[PDB]
Amino acid sequence: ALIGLMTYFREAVVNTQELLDLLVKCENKIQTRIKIGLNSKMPSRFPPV
Amino acid sequence: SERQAEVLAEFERRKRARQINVSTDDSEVKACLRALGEPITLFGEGPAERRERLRNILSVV
Amino acid sequence: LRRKAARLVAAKCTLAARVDSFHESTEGKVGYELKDEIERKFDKWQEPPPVKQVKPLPAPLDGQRKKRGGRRYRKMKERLGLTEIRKQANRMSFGEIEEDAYQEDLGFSLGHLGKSGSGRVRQTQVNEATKARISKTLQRTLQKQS
Amino acid sequence: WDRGIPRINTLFQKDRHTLAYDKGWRVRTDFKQYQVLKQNPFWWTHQRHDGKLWNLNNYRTDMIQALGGVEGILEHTLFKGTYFPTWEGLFWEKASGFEESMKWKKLTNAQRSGLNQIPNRRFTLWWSPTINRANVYVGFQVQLDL
Amino acid sequence: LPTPIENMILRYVKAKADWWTNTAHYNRERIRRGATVDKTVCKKNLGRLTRLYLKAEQERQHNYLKDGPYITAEEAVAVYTTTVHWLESRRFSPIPFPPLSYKHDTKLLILALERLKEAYSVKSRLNQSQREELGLIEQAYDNPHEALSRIKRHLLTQRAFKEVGIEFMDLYSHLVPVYDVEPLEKITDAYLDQY
Amino acid sequence: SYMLPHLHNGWQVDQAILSEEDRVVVIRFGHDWDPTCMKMDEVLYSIAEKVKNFAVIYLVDITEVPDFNKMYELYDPCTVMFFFRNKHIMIDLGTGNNNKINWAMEDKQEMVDIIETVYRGARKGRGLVVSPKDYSTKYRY
Amino acid sequence: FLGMPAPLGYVPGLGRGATGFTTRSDIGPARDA
Amino acid sequence: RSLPVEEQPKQIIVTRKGMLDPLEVHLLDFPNIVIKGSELQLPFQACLKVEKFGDLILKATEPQMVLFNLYDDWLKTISSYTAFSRLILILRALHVNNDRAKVILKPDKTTITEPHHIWPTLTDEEWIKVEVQLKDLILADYGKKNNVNVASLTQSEIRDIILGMEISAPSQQRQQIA
Amino acid sequence: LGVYLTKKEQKKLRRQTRREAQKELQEKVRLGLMPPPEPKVRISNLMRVLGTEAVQDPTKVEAHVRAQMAKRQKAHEEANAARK
Amino acid sequence: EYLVSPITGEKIPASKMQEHMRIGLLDPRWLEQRDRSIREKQSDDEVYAPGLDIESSLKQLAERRTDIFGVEETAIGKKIGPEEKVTWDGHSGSMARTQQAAQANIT
Amino acid sequence: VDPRQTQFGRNTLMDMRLSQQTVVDPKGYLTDLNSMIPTHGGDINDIKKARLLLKSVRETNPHHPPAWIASARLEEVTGKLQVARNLIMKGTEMCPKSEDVWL
RNA sequence: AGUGGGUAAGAGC
RNA sequence: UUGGAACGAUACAGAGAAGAUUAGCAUGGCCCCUGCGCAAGGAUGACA
Repeated sequence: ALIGLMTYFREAVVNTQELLDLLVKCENKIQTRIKIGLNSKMPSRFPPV
Repeated sequence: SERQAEVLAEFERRKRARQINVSTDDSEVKACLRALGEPITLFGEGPAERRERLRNILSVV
Repeated sequence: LRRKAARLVAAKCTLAARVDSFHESTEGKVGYELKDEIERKFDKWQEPPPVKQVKPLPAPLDGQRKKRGGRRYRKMKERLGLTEIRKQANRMSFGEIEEDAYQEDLGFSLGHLGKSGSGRVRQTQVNEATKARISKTLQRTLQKQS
Repeated sequence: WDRGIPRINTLFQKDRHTLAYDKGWRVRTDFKQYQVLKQNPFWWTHQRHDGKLWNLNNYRTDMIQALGGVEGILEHTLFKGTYFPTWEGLFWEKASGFEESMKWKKLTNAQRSGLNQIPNRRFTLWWSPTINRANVYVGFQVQLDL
Repeated sequence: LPTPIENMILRYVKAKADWWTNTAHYNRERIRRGATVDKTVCKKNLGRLTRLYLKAEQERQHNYLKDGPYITAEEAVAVYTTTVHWLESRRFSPIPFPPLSYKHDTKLLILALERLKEAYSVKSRLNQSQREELGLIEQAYDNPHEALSRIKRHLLTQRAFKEVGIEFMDLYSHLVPVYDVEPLEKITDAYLDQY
Repeated sequence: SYMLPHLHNGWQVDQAILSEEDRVVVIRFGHDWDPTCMKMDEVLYSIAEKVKNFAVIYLVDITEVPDFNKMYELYDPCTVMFFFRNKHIMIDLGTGNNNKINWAMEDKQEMVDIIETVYRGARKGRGLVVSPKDYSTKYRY
Repeated sequence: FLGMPAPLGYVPGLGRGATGFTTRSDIGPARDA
Repeated sequence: RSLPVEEQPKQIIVTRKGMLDPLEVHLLDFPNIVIKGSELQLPFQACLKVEKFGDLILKATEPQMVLFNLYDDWLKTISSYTAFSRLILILRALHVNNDRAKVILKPDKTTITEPHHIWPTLTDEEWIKVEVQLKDLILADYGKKNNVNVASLTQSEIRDIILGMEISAPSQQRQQIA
Repeated sequence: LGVYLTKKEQKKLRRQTRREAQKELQEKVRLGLMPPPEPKVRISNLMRVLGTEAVQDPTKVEAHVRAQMAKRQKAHEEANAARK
Repeated sequence: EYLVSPITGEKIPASKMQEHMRIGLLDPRWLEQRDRSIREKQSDDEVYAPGLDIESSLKQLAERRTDIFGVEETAIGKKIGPEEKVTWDGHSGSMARTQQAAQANIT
Repeated sequence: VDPRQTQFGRNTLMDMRLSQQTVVDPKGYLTDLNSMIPTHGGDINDIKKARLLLKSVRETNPHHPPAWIASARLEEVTGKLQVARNLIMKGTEMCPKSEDVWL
């Protein structure tokens, strides 16, 4: 989904700050879902590696 | 011993049962069963069960 | 239920003609004797469906159940077995990153299939035992539609 | 090489002769959403006809570089716990023998749903020295029985 | 069924239907706004919306059949005359029927089969419908001439077709229709589109 | 709700638990008039016949049968208990309370999966079974 | 068995070997010794 | 390449693992010809120990290529599967002893090896007796080098020994698995 | 007058007789009056039925399987001759 | 009339002829399948309560859900508009106390 | 690429052996003037392993024209069309007698 | 900021 | 001798994995083929 959006809408993301906020929010949503999948408790200092 | 003898006896009894002709008419089957001295219906059995009972009775006799 | 009904009526209509052309049952006794059975057939076709019990879900299985082997088992094992190209497909090379060749989906890769270090100098051939073929009834329908 | 919008790679594509007779493929790709149950992120371009319009080689190169490289990334993992002399001659296996053989054995919904989580278990085990750390999960630590 | 009992059931069904419609048109609008909803809720709402849309479509088709076409004769004549004038002005030659000796009779079939097969390029598992479709595709690919002959026969004679299924992809803003067609007709339609 | 069998005193509940030798007993503890209990009742009635082979469904009103409220913590609006051969079975649902299903589940497929997993685990002699689906998060999005 | 009254002087909590549980201390009445 | 397409092989099995790489290199034009490695050691290197082969190759002053028919005439009465099994048993025995095996090859002076082929011509029952004697030879010699009774071996074990299976364990402490 | 029967009834009668004979043989094996049937081995079937034992002494195995095949063939021929 | 059964070889009247055929080749495993069907039918257990229980349950629910029934609208679970039962706490220590309380509960 | 197109439109041998009351059946060697297998691209899975093996063949059998031809065609189908030219030039400097390398 | 969503089940002594 | 606790307490135990697992033959289905039997039935050869 991310490559489709970014390749289709390149040069149009930069002016759409709402899109940047939505993108980072959705990425955090995905990370939160994976972390909940690992353990049923939010990590405090989870690493990005 | 008696176990082999009895199981073989029942084996050929069943084989005889498979090779005995019984009429498909329900009335004739009822008359034959009455002649044999057995009740026509056994606790509300179906006609196929009645025919099977008549066949087994004929096989034994 | 229309077309079928028509056929039935036609048949009975024919009978009526085959009677009326010889001037029999001028009162219409054959007419009633055919119309009542036509109504009976219509009622049977339109009858409410009977009561059909639902099958409870079978209980989970445990222990062992003896299943035979033989030619059918061999054929089914060949059909459902892991093929060499399929076995090489789900092998992913450690460390060496591969560019995703499927734009429409990044979640699909061939693994070692076509990748360097796969241990195959030659190309892995296609196991024709996994060929896709139609059912028997589909073959029958295709032959009818030919 | 990867500059023109109808990427030059399409000139050298294997099926460059049979693709020339494929006309109106953008409209077909757009309308494909009415036939397939899955929405297509690349509803607008065709990889075969138009080529690959994006390269992730540099992005993944710099992502490996930023994370400290394979050495640091594997330091975060159980790789050194496998005592493998090097990271070069290694490969993964997406599914286990029983896991792959169980992809179709007439299982129930609960059974298959539970079975679908095995790759998650392998993933958690591969990242144990990092996920199972005191800093990330603050609170009381419990040792296993044995 | 007794008449009072039938009236009881009819009134109960009317009340349940009103509740069902209101619940569907409330949950759908809640989902459109971005509200946090469960997964089974979305599936149930999509089912309800599909049933509602199909009831509306049944009513629309019945109204079209009962009241006749909505396009008047004069408007149709104007449209057709405009199209005729455009085609004549462009020196356009009508598309011929695919001949039995067409030079590109094979490339189009190959492209249509490739397009049909791309539906399963990633599908690790196939049910009976998918494997039957793949078998038909492969059988047509092994004997291209027989496939083309069947395509021509269906174009020339086939007018009645089998029932096509309908499903709806939920985008939480609109319900996109997805149509399920039999593979036998699908190959013919794909070749026709390519040609 | 009203379709499923109802138990009126604690002795009947004991007899129902004891009399099942090869089926898991699923008992809904709550009040028939409770909306959450109503959801449990409708789901159970929907799947009361599908899982008849390896399960059975009983309904107990804790107001008329409070005899377990102290021991089984029967104070939530609706609870679900699973028993196998006179032995209460725990389910690691992921909510932190393995003893019972204290919340209403909308999907009947999820409850069928739960019952089947309970039957599989308890048949093998185990007392706690891991739920096929995690429930520490409602997955609402 | 359905439709049958309980025996006199029988504890339904007993007669089965059942054992309760305590998920927490906030729920349930205070235990009395 | 010399043979026609119909008679070209489809499986090439090599006893040694050293041919897995080179063959695939030189068979790069034949993709439908799968190459199989063999963990079991078929005693084919001992076929030169036959008196008809070592002398022939030692006095061959120039490289060339020759054809033989290892199944002399047995195919007239037994299927090629039985012929292959008998041949592999004979080669196993020849690799084992090469002296008592030669004695077992001829049970009587009547059995004469004609120059047309290699193995002596024997009656069917005589072939059965020679086969069982060679099996006894192989089992006894394996027992000699493993201190195991012939009767101690089982049918599957005897099959493995004829094929060439061995059992060894320098590090048995993996018994800690149990 | 003699009465014919439809092809459906012919198929059903033949199937019933064959199933009766098969059940008869199976229950004869059940009661010990009949030895359990031996696998039918041909040249192709050889290495599948007697694979673990054909390596012991291949020529004896070939003789045994050919003897079984010839026994079946000669039983068929003698049944034909007796029916002649 | 009189016809010879092609499967039995007996002189049978033609009036029953077709019927004589239908029940002539009837496969006994059909009888076996019917027997197992009737046995599994009698092996069922009543998953749902009878009519009296359903009617009583609906009466009980109506007496409580006055927002759906009745004339007077009280709260969700109130019927309107001495002896207190003692229950074991699940602790083996209090087993004897509960037993003697139940004994004292006797009439 | 075909020049008509616009923006919008291996390891061979040299020795063959003929197949036809004795035990020895010698086969005379047969040589062919040309041995040119087509490009047959895509049949090589491990490009690096095949390249290493062909380099080993070239080292061990420097006077084997099929080795040079196969190595060069593997480089060509890989896309490294300059190393293929270099390999062929080395082979020509190493196998001047066989004209297949020069072709 | 914060509680939890982190009970292995089993055998009798 | 005489009590708290027992939803506790150690000892033993711990794969809390995952399965109704897999080999052979025959029956079963369609298509032949071959032999015999049964029911019949065709075309054809042969003087004094």
